[PDB]
Amino acid sequence: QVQLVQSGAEVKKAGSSVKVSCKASGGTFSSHTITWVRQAPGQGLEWMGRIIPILGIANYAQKFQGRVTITADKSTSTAYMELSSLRSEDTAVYYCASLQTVDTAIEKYYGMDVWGQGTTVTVSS
Amino acid sequence: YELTQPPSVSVSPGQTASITCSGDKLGDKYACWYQQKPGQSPVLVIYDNKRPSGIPERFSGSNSGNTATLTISGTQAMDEADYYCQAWDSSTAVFGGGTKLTVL
Amino acid sequence: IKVCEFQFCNDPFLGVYYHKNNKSWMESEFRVYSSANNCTFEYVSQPF
Repeated sequence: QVQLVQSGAEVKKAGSSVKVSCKASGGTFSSHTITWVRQAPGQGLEWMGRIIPILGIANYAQKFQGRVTITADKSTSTAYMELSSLRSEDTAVYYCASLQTVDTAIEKYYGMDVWGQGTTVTVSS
Repeated sequence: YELTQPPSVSVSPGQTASITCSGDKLGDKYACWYQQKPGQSPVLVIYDNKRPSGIPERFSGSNSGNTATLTISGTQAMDEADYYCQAWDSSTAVFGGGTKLTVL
Repeated sequence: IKVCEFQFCNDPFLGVYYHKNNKSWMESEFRVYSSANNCTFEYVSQPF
């Protein structure tokens, strides 16, 4: 079992580094590949990439090439990434989900079993 | 690789609703349909039209040569949600525009 | 082959998928343990 609870909404100025993270607090941090997907109003869902904790291999999305630095450490039992060069149009709600597997080619034999409540981000300028 | 679907769909309650998620060579690609309700996080409902347990037996469908279809049975008022069809193609996930279900 | 010190659960097993029923890729998931500490010996060869 896993909850993937995370922090609430945050307020920050435009052009500043954005740091977000999801913490499980339930099942083992490893053994479940963690994925992040962006939800925006009237724009569908956006996929940025995925990071496998135990394997340590991170995959990037075509649109998010070089604008995200995803890292995950088993000792801290927390996954986080660094985001910069974010514009107002890029503002949306970010979600985190698991996959139950830690293999690159097995991910297609699974789905987003659990999601997060969604951490909306507001940009002030 | 590119997904295009109608912006919205409307159907009377209690009727069979058919939703088409057209794409480019999506046969034998493990398309997955998700459900997101207003005010609730997205949930997993399909993973070949296969439904996780604990979910009422209302969602079903089939995967044709180049099209994926979802059939809804026993539609109720609480079915208001947006359906997103995605697949793991080229070691990447692509999310469609999604369809909003309207019930009179 | 791994003569290595780690703990085994009450029911180790493996998860297998057939790649769209193609029966070609034949991937597996290593749901057998959760550690590899003090790992001593390893060996690889043609599958038995």
